[PDB]
Amino acid sequence: SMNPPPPETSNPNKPKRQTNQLQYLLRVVLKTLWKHQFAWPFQQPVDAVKLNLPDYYKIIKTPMDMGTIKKRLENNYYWNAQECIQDFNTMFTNCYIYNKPGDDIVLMAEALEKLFLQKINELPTEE
Ligand SMILES: CCn1c2c(c(=O)[nH]c1=O)[C@H]1C(=C(C)N2)C(=O)OCc2ccccc2OCCCOc2ccccc21
Repeated sequence: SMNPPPPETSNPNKPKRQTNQLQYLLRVVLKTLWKHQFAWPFQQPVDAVKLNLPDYYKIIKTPMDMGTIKKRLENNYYWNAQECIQDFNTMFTNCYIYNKPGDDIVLMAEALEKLFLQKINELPTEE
């Protein structure tokens, strides 16, 4: 298949913690983006077969998507908020690497990223 195995959403050897910040990342940040009208291209791994993107995984070697992030949060996979924030940033960075400025998918990502950053601005201090 053109598609690689998707990123793991569990791993018994991965170290993990729960924190108030990770809780906010699920309850606020992920939920807000997940329900947005532009979420759908980002709700699951990029499917190069369905989407006719035979070059996608020649270019994008660190794939990430919000379906994976959602499951990682639900599974308490992360050690800290930074790991989760990094996954969101990988997703956006991949979109801007693969697609051209001004493309519809880029306009969608930019709207989601603006909202992401508005929610991150209110991330509680860890306690
Ligand atoms: C986030 C991953 N992604 C992605 C896309 C893309 O172009 N670049 C990406 O990085 C595709 C895409 C997804 C899910 N995802 C998608 O549903 O296409 C549909 C499609 C399937 C079969 C043939 C041609 C098709 O559409 C032609 C228009 C150009 O495609 C667009 C346009 C707007 C939004 C998304 C996309």
